[PDB]
This record gives sequence, structure tokens and C-alpha cells, in this order.
Amino acid sequence: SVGKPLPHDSARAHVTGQARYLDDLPCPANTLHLAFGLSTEASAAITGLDLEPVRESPGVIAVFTAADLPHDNDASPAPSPEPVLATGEVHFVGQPIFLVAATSHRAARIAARKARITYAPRPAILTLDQALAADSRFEGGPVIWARGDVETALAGAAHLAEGCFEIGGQEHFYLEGQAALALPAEGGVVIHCSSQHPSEIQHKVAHALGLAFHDVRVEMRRMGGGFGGKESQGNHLAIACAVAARATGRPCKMRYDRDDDMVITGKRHDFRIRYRIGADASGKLLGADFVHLARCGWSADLSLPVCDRAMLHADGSYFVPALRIESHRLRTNTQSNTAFRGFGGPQGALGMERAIEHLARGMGRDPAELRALNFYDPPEKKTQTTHYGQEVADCVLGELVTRLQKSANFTTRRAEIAAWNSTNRTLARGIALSPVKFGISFTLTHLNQAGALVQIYTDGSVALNHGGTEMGQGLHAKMVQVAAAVLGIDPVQVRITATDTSKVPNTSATAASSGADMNGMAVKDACETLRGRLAGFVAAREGCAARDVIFDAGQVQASGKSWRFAEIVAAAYMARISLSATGFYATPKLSWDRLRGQGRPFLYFAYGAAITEVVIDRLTGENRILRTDILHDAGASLNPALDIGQIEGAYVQGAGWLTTEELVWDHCGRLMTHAPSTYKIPAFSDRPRIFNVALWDQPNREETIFRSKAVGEPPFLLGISAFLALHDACAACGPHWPDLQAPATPEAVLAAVRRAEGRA
Amino acid sequence: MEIAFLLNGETRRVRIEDPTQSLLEWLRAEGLTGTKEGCNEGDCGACTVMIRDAAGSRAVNACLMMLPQIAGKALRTIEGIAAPDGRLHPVQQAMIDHHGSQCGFCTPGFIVSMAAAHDRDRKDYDDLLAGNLCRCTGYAPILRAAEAAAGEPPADWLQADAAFTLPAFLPETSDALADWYLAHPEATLIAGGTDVSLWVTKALRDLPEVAFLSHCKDLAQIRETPDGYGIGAGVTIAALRAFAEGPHPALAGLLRRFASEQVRQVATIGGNIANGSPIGDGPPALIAMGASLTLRRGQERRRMPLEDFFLEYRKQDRRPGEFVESVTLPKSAPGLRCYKLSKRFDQDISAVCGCLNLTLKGSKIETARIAFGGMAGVPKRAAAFEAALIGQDFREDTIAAALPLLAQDFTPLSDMRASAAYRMNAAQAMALRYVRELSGEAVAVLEVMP
Ligand SMILES: Cc1cc2nc3c(=O)[nH]c(=O)nc-3n(C[C@H](O)[C@H](O)[C@H](O)COP(=O)(O)OP(=O)(O)OC[C@H]3O[C@@H](n4cnc5c(N)ncnc54)[C@H](O)[C@@H]3O)c2cc1C
Ligand code: XAX
Ligand SMILES: Nc1nc2ncc(CO)nc2c(=O)[nH]1
Ligand code: FES
Ligand code: FES
Ligand SMILES: [Ba+2]
Repeated sequence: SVGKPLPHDSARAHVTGQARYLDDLPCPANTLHLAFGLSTEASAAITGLDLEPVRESPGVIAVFTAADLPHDNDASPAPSPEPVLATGEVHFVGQPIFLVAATSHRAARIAARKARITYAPRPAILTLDQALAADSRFEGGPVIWARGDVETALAGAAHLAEGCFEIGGQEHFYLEGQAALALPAEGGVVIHCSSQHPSEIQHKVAHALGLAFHDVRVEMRRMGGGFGGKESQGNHLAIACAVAARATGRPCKMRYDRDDDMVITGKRHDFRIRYRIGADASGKLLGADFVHLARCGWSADLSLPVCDRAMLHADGSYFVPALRIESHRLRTNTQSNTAFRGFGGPQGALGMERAIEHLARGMGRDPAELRALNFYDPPEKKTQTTHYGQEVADCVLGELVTRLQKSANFTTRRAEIAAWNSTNRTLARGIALSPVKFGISFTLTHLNQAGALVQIYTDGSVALNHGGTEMGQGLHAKMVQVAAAVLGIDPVQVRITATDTSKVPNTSATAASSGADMNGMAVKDACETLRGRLAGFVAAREGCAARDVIFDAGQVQASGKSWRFAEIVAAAYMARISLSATGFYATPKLSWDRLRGQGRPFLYFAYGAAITEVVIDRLTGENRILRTDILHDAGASLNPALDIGQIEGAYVQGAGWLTTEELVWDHCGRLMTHAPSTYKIPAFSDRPRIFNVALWDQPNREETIFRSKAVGEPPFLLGISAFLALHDACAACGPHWPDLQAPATPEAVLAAVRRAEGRA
Repeated sequence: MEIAFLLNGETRRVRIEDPTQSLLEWLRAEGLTGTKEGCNEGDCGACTVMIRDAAGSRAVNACLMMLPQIAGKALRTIEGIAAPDGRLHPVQQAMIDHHGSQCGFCTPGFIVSMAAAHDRDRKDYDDLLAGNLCRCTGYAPILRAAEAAAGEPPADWLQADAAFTLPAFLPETSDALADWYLAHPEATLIAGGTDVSLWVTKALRDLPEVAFLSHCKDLAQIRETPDGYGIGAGVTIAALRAFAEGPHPALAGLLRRFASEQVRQVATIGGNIANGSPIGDGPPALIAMGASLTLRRGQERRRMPLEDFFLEYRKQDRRPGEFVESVTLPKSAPGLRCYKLSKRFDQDISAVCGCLNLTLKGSKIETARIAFGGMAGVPKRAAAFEAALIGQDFREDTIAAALPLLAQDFTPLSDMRASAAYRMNAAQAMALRYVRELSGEAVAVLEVMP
């Protein structure tokens, strides 16, 4: 079934409204509903906390302080602690101070605001320069990696381009907001939650309640989007729920209101990137020098691995003989920033993409040509390496870009825009091509593992269970396809079951695009064990070799005879042969030293390129994407349809990050964009008016599940071409360097227009 | 106080004890779980439900809609889109075919929106589905679905609802309301409810003394006076845009980018004016085109130019027991233009809202009507800029020379939407834009062809 454009596993269930999400699940009449009481100060000590009006508030059953927590008070995915409920002090506006358990969701939210909290405020560390000035940082200093000698290279460069620019953060805005449900079940709890990492939920809830892991069971069927925002931000709700469930003796449900959701939870790390890039007379890069100033928020969360990936992708798509990054992960009195599709990857790549664009413009050569000249060498005495010393031997970018530019009509259109531009003076068009080289795997090596559990029942039908979680990426559909492919049966016979920590234990987060990658392998392993058992049985019964038994199209074939799959299974049941097997996979070849920035963190890279065209109003800065063309390498795709969808969506999300989505804090650290009426994700008409997506179809060099490539995160970086095109439109407005900042809002575009125009 | 309505083809009677409870709340409390809460604020359309009555059928946001408003109507939710026998809607099938769902959470809202579009045979999918936010698909597959489904005949089971029907005050006539509101001045008048429902859902307020105006036919009329058009306060934004198509294509152009389709179906012009918002988009348009407002207090009836109704920030020219009854727009307004600026085009709140309307004595400027939204605490005209413009030639350089005077007319704010600098710049940018668009120059970025 692998390679067929089959539909999503719950496609009909979605379309009918029958697909259950957490808040949809029916539960006991006595289920209590939870809401957090949030901090209004950015950095203060709590001098007084009067929760009397909160208890008096109607429908409220229980009110909780940090002091009311049995055992642990930690929800951090870091080794360092991050309290669920505030402990004597607050570190950002929106930090949960207390927990309300009321008879209705409304009643709890009403009660949450009724508190009387007195604060002794301290100076807050809100901006990057402040954090840098006050030494408010994580890891106790900046991580620095150097390959070669940049300082010496840039000193004797024929062409140099220095600069700096801001890249704003990003709110996930998954439609189904954060949600959890605890059910006390005889000494232990059952958790249902909208989470990407049910194993960590288990880990956290267990410590929270002071129970052994085998007493906490987490089930998770589907998310309404995750995008990395549900990799750890789920912990707070599940802890609150299990804690309140333990104390009240009845089931507890918590879901953030949209406005609570944005105020409380983390976002994409907003970066400042200062760069110094240089090349020789021929145009080959001599050296690139980067400094990353990353906003982490009040707590560690997943900042450490994020900024590591920003550094890992600081080469972008190009070979640089001398390259250095200086990565400051800065602590601020704001939301604890977290994982987000790309995981720092887009931030580091964009730094390289802005610098190489700057260098291109600085010496006056077509950026496309300069980028082409500087890609990693194609496969086929020494292979080029990344700045972290990993060999790049699967680089298709050269050829891929050449294919894309033919089909997108690049050279003709670019000349057609030039002429059109000199016809207008109010409007300007721009076009740009951006490449993507994205490393696949967790940079934290030991997390590169997955497990599965497969049951064949006596009627022939199969029950499939794996470690990965469905957040919309068509993961379950891919695993069903893999399973049905390996067993040699119709995918109808395979039924997916909800993600369960009691079924597949010690799972990693469904992240790093490795979801389908590792679970694909894990499922294949469980099925091959089962296929082997059945083949061995038939071979014995029919007198021959197990490898001569063919499993195909719901038919089994051995010794010139043929049965249906059900016939063989039933017979194997009668024969007393186990129709249940676990599967398990760990990604090989991975080994790297984080501290020295050396080794092989990734198994393989994913490639792709996008050509975006845009229009800008030179008076106001208003703009829209007119046409997009993408050629993305999905390897030997597990599902062409599902993969195109991922690319389509990740592009729009990548472009939206760099265009209309903008986070704004006031002078006190209060998030001003905390609703869909102030935070503007791409709307229906925001889509490319011409949207062309085509898969580069070539098997993966590395031995991955049916030689496919992780297509989850890599295409998000294709959104860079939209920001580059927007800059190209501005460059068409005058002789000066536009200096477009991210996001490129109508305001930010107009600023870049008037800089190229040279208007003060 | 009991109301009846057709819920997915089956009749239903309900005792209303809490007048303020939203339709989304009720549906989910009933177990009709297919209607999702996405934000509870109007912006995402995840709760889109389809209502029908004598006026036709439309997709609305369930979360803004309070129960007493669906009284007498036929309501259709996602779990009612498919046929009684089980057959899927042409819309539903096409979405499965063309991979229109990924995580599936926004799918119910879309299906409902598309089905209603399919029922009314409407094909302007961009403006129709603007109200439905999606985070997964990139929208492209949903367009393919909508177009593929468009070729199919309408769902007859959905059309069978048109046979139907043929604590809180609900007036029948305008006189009835004028009676009651005079006796209860402190009352919360709910028309469309697209502002008022955010006080309960977001601001967690409680509203006593409530009356619903969306059941008054005579208040929601577009009539032709021998000097213009009498547009009642009850007329919905969608209907106002529908009518303006002809006489005022400028207003219809602006109202397209007013909220979303689901809000425009219920949100009214009287409520937009009576909200008295500086970032309101109704007032600046009507003030630029020289429209008058009509206020009513029982049998009393005041009339004035619309700009005078707005006194100060959050302060209007409204008496105790006085309500907005109607507005009057002149038959023609050819020099009118409407410039809405915001981070995103569709479903957004204006940073600056420029509305310019000049008349010419052949090359020279007769009258200057230039009004702004989001530039002050109140929607007002550019007094000093207008005065300096009268008598001048209609050319770029003259208008460019008067631009500094706008910095005397307003002192704009800085917030998450725009800086004061940019707001000021945009107001000046819109004036140059007005001269250029009138001289046949290409100016609008939305009109550009890919
Ligand atoms: C998602 C969303 C998008 C929006 N986008 C825009 C936009 O783009 N542009 C814009 O201008 N607005 C926008 N709004 C807000 C806008 O003010 C309302 O949507 C609408 O225009 C008001 O009409 P209504 O009937 O819903 O008012 P209601 O909510 O019914 O009432 C609003 C106020 O007016 C009073 N009122 C209502 N009717 C009368 C009357 N007849 N006489 C006296 N007082 C009355 C009410 O008591 C209340 O105080 C948006 C709102 C939402 C939820
Ligand atoms: N529809 C949909 N598609 C999605 C997402 C989603 O939420 N909804 N999220 C991602 C992310 S974000 Mo990350 O490391 O956590 S930062 S991993 C990841 C992802 C997960 O699926 P695998 O590729 O691992 O199987 O695909 C993407 N595609
Ligand atoms: N996408 C992505 N997610 C991760 N999550 C957790 C961790 C843990 O360190 N690493 C990663 C990572 O390397 N990539
Ligand atoms: S919940 Fe988002 S619009 Fe109704
Ligand atoms: S499909 Fe996931 S949000 Fe629209
Ligand atoms: Ba978030």
C-alpha cells in the first residue's frame, strides 16, 4: 500500500464531525473543570494571596496553591525546574499562580479572575539588549562553534557583507487548543490529553502524584494540530488535572480558553541574527560569521535543543570553508518559548539566507546564480562536510533547482517582472528562489527510537498500535500503509488504535519529522515478525521453505496452493502460533558531541526549493503572494497525496511566519497579541493564487522505511522564498539596501521600500 | 419563555432561562459535539452553523449567536449535513477526495460553510471561506474540493427545511421596542450580538435587562426616499453590501473586507454605529459619503450628520431611552473611495481607514469629504486637510503639499496593529493613492493578476 495516494485515516470521520477530540469525549456527570489564576506582573514576589473570593465564587469545589501540591511541582521538559503553580514569585505575565476546580468550565474561569494578589514588583528583563546587559541567560554563557578561521578568511575577502536583522516569534494557533482529562482509577490515574508526547505526560503526572510510572496511563487518539506546541506545553494541564482529580476524588478536565492559551504557553523562539559573510572574486564563499541572540522566556523548556538546531542549520544549503556561530540563549520575563515546526532550523537557515542574499546584492550578481555556485556537491577522494563536520553525500540541490527553474519559468518571468516594474510606480513585483537542506533526526540521539504493537485476530483483521501521535500529518494512514504492505494485505484489514503508554512504553515525542520514519520501521519489524511466523507455519504444514511463501493482495501462496489471509491466520491460530508481536527501531549511525559541535547528528538531509512571486504597494506596504512553485524531495514517498498536503500547508505556515504573524508585548511584558483578532495567521485568500507543488521522487540513500524521507518539518523552511521575494520587490524600488525585517508586515515592508527609496 | 426551531430536520422546543447562552454552548451541552470551539471570538469559523428562515439560508458563527435569535428558524449543524439515509453531501465527499482535511478540527466549520454556499449556489470561495481559519492544509486542497462539489446538484434534504414555520424582550415592531426601551433605558440592546457576545465569552460579564432586535422586520429595511436611501439599523452588513453593489460600489468594496462572511450575515449597521468604535469601518465610509443618522426615543425622532453622533472616545450623542433607528445615504456618491489598511487583507481590524470623497468643478476641488477610522478616539473628518484642499487643483503635487495638515488633524496611537508613525504615514499615503486611482493609475495590490 506504501506509495499510494490514499486518504487520511479519519478523513470521513473529520468530514462528518464524528471525529472525537478531548473536549468531545463523554465523561461522568461529576467531572470538574479547571482554570488557572494567572499573574499580572512580569517579575515580582507575591507578598499576599487572598483566594477567599475565589472559594466563595459559585460552583467552585476546590482551589489550589503550589503549597497544596503533593510531591513535585515541575512541568519542565528540561532537567531544570519550571513550576506548574508559582512558588512565592512570578516570572512573566500569565504565569499560573493558582488552580480552580469548578462544576463548569465557565464557573472556573469566572472564579479564576476573582483573586486578590499583592505583588512586590522587581525590574523585568523584557528585551534582548536588557537580557544581554544583565547577563540574563541560560547555560551560563553562549555556545560557540567554529569551523576553520572566519576572522582570517573575512579579512582577505574580495567581497564582504555585514548586517543584522530581527526575526519575530510565532504562535502555533492549533485549532484545538491545549486540553487534558484525568480519571482517578483505583490507586492510579488515566490521562487523556491533546499531546505530542504522552510518555512525558506520564512521566510528569507520575512525579506530580508521587506514583510509580506503571500507575499512570496516558491515552491520546488525535490532536487538532500540534506543530510542536503540544510537545511539552501539555504537561501543565495534565498535572493540574491529576492533582485536582487526586484531591477531589472525581474526574477533572482542563482546556485553555484561546486567550488563556496564548498568554500562558510558549511560542517560536524569536531571534536576532548578526552576520558577516564573505566571498572571493569567483563568488565562492570564503567564510560566514554568525551571532544568534535567541529569546527563551522565563524558563528553559526546549530552548537548548532548539538553539542547537539553529546552529546546525546555520550553513543553510551551502558549503562554507570557514564558519562560526555564537549562540546566546537569553532568559527574559516572558512566555517560555518552545518547539515549533522546524525547531530552530528555519531561524538558522534564514540567517544564512539573508546574509547570502545581502552578499549577492552587495557585489551585484543574481542571487540564484550565487546560491547555485555555493550548494554542497552532488554525490559522485573526499566529500564536503558541514561546519559540524558531518559529510553531505546525498545533496541533490544542484539538479533539483535546475529542474524547478525550468518548470517554474524562472528566467522568463524574472525578465517579465523587470519590465512590469518599470511600467508602475505605485506597485512593485518581486521573485525569489530559496533552497532547503534540513537534517532529519533528534539532535538528542537517544530519543531516536520508536516501538509498535501488532495484533492479528482470528478473523484475519489487524489492530495496529505505535508510539507516534496523530496531529493531522497523516501519520496513522502511513503506518496502516506500511503494515498492510509488509503483511501483504488490504489496508482495510488494518485498524489503527489510540496512542497508549501502556501499549507502547517509553516513547519519544512525535517530533523531528522522525514520527513516520521510526514508527514506520517499528511497525515493519512487528509485521515481519508476524509474517515470518505465518510463513514458517505454512512452510512446515505445506512442506517447503518459509521464504517461498508469498503474502500478497490478501492472499497467501505456498506449494502452488493459495489461501486467503484469514484462512492462514485461523489455521495458524488452531496450530497455536502467537498472532501478537512487538516492534522496535533505533536510528543507526548517529553520534555527535554537542559541546564541540562535531559528529553526525543526522541520518540524512531533506531537500527542496521554492520560487515565490509577490506584489507590494509602495504607498502602504500591502502585499500578497501571486504564485508559488515548489519541488520538494520526499524520497520514495510513503503517500504522495499526504506529502503534497504537508508541503502545501507547511509552506503557507512558513510564509505566514515571515509575513502577517507578529507577536507584540507592551512595556510591561503583557502579550498584546493573544487572540485571533490581533494575531493574524494566513487566511483563505492568503494562499498562493497559483500554487504548484511537485515531488522530487528519488529513493533515500540511507536505509529508511521504504526509502522515504521525513516530510513534516523541511517544507516549512520553503516559506523563506516568500520573504526573499518580498525583499526582491523592495530592492526594485531604489539603489539602497532595503533591510527588510521579519515578519514582513505591511508596516515592515513599507519601511524596507522607503529605505531602498532612501526616504529618511 | 420557550422558543422552537428546526434542529437538523427535527423540530425542537427549548425553555430559555439564560438569555445570554451561546448556540455553541447549547449544541455541545446537547451532545452535538461536531461543532467545535476554536476561539469563541468570531475569527476562526470553527463553530460555523447553517441557519435558514424566510430570507434564505446562511452560514453563521455559533459562538456569537445567542439562543433567542434562532427562534422560529431552521438550524443545521455538521452532524446534519449528510443525508438522513447516510449519503454524504457533494461537499463532504469532495473534501475526502481532494484531501481538504488534515487534523480535521476546522473541517466541520468548512463543510457547513461550503454546504451553505452550495445551497445558495455561491462560488466566491475566497470571501465566503475567509471566516474559516485553517492551520494545516494551506487552503489549496479545500478550493479543489469546493470547485469539484460545485458541479453537483444541491442537497435536497437541506432544502426541505425551507418548509418550516410557514426573561428577554423580543419586539415585533419598531414601535414596540420604542415603548419598552423608553421604560427600560439601562437595557442591553442585542442586534447582531457580534460585539455584545464578546463581553460574556471573553470579558466574562453578565447582562441583565436584555432585548433582541433581530426579530424586527421594519427596523431591518432598505427603502427608497425621494432624496436617497433609508437604511434601517437592523439591516445586516452582508445585505448592505449586497444593496450597495449597484449605487455605491465603493461601499460594497469596503464591506467585502468587513469582518467575515459569517459575521456579516448577522452583524448590523445600527450596531456598528451604536458601538461607537474608532476602528469601526461603517462610520468613516458613511461620513465620507455624507450620510445622516436617525435616532429614535419612543415617538421622538432626531436626525443629524453621522459624524456629529460621535462626540468622544467611548462617548456618543445618545439620550436615555434613545436608540439608533436608521441612516440615510444620498442616491449617488461617485467620488467616494474606501481604503482599509491592516496586517492581513481578509477578516481584520483596520489600523487606518481612509475614506476620501472629492467633487470637481473641472480640474478644481469643490467639496472635500475626507474621513478616517483608527486615527483618533472617534471617527472624524480631516478638517484642516479638507479646508486647505478646497479651491486647489486636483493633482498630486497640491495634495502632497497639504499632507502635513493631516498631522494637525490627528495624533494617532501606537499598539500591536500599527505604530503612530505608520498610521500617520498611511493616512498621508491614502491621499496620494486617491489622486492616483482617480487619474487611472494602478494602485490596488489586490487587483493584480498572477
Ligand atoms: C470576528 C469579528 C470581526 C469583526 N470585524 C469588524 C470590522 O472589520 N469592521 C468593523 O467596523 N467592526 C468589526 N467587528 C465588530 C463590529 O462592531 C460588529 O461585528 C458589528 O459591526 C456590530 O453590529 P451588531 O449588530 O453585531 O452589534 P451588536 O453586537 O448587536 O451591538 C453592539 C453595540 O451596539 C448596541 N446596539 C445594537 N443595536 C443598536 C440599536 N439599534 N440602537 C442602539 N444601540 C444598538 C448594543 O447595545 C451594543 O452596545 C468584528 C467583530 C467580530 C466578532
Ligand atoms: N496537519 C499537521 N501536520 C503537521 C503538524 C501538525 O500539527 N498538523 N506538525 C508537524 C510537526 S511539528 Mo515538530 O519537531 O514537533 S516541531 S514534528 C511535526 C510532524 C509530525 O509528524 P512526523 O513527520 O514526525 O511523522 O509533522 C508536521 N506536520
Ligand atoms: N524537531 C525536533 N524536536 C526535538 N524535540 C526534543 C529534542 C530533545 O532534545 N530534540 C528535538 C530535535 O532535535 N528536533
Ligand atoms: S469559535 Fe472561533 S469563531 Fe466560533
Ligand atoms: S485541518 Fe488541521 S486545522 Fe484545518
Ligand atoms: Ba503555543
